[PDB]
Amino acid sequence: PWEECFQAAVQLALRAGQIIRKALTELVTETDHLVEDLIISELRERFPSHRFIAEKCVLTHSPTWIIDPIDGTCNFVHRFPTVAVSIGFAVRQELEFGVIYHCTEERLYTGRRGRGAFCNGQRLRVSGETDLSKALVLTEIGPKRDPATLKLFLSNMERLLHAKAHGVRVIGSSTLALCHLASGAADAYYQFGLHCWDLAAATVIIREAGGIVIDTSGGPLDLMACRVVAASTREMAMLIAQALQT
Amino acid sequence: PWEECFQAAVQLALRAGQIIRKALTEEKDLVTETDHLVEDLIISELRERFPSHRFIAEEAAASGAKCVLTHSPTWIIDPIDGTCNFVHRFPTVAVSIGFAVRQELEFGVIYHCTEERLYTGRRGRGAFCNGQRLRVSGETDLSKALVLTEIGPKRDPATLKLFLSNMERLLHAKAHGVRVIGSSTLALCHLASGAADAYYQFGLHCWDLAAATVIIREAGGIVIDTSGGPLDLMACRVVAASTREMAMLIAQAL
Repeated sequence: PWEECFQAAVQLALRAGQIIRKALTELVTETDHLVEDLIISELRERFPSHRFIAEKCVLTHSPTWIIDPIDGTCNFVHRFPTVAVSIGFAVRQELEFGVIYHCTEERLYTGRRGRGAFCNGQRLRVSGETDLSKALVLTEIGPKRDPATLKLFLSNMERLLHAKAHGVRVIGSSTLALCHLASGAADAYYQFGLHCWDLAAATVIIREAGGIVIDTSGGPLDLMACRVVAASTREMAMLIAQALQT
Repeated sequence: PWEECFQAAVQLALRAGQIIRKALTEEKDLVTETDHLVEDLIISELRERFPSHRFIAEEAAASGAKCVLTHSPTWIIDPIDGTCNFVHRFPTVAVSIGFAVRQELEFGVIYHCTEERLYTGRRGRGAFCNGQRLRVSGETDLSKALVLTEIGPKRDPATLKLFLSNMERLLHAKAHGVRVIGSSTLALCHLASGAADAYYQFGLHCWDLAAATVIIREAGGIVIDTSGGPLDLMACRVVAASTREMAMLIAQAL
């Protein structure tokens, strides 16, 4: 539930980052197995009693690892400079810490329960924006392409865009987009259809940076809902959830 | 019409890059003033070294006359592209300097301030990013294409309605992924290197387009009007892709 685990995640995220950073000098799903294996093996061997969630999202009370070997897979393929590795750790059914490493830009985001968030030694702090017409909002599209999810994506985009959002961004990485929020580079984030291993780690760092993470409904976060609404402030969060729908 | 100017462009792009890089490391506009500083910096030197060259920038050409490019050697400049990103410290902002002669886009220089990426293109001489020959993906299958776009500066019920539509259209076209980064010059430079397959936008100023156009061209890509037609610096819109087919499929997508 602490230190040796965190230290292990930081060194795993960095090693994983290197094999990824290299893979980016060309259907290569082999780099995905390469990372998830070098991680689950190490983590398992060093902590045999721990559980693992990675690519159902059921969180128990025992120490477990939520893991996203490679977030930003479509970016990875087209060599769009935005891919990350995510490692989150939970215990007693609550998020203890998260580690997200931006492979190309070499940025190590890390957060820990009650110890704050940090990107490469610097302390992260959310924007504090409350006004929606002054907000930069980020959002992605699930891996799905069915007319339904697409219908929802454009509608929320439309609704949110109606409420006078200052701007929207789609970068192909929910974990990396969440990190921008933690640091204040963005004011809010929203998505339907994102697996828990993408928001687990990120939530811990956003909470420690002063922001909030809740369900798209407005209620608390539900790691089984495959959804989320994170923002700089509660006023911001609730205003986003309001504008959303379905 | 050549070298001595390209050299000046690179120098300035870098100088401006520094200034906005240093600025980004502070925060409570600061943006409005920096934009002024940078432009003053770039324009006043260029006007001083080449007092007979023409200038097409945001401040200049504020007359309503869009992108009236004569045959004289003229500079198409965008001090800071991504001013909203700059305001929120979102790391995707650039400086773009383009050069036209004989009514033709000669060279372009786009600098990614934070990531220190210097993209350049010179007619008939290729495109580079930090000394690295660039080349477009040559993807022809819209089905497996990364498509980038931006919302114009405007936010009137009209531009928005168009925006959702076009996005819906491209999505119905079964386009792989879509990206929106807050910077058309930078998005375009991505298409120049292959990191993306296509781009499109309605309501974008031509100064954001000049330098990037030279760059995509010297990279094997194609830049055209959204209506399938040849590029038109006055129609404040464009479609760019890795292949002519991709481009055709994009504009076809109405």
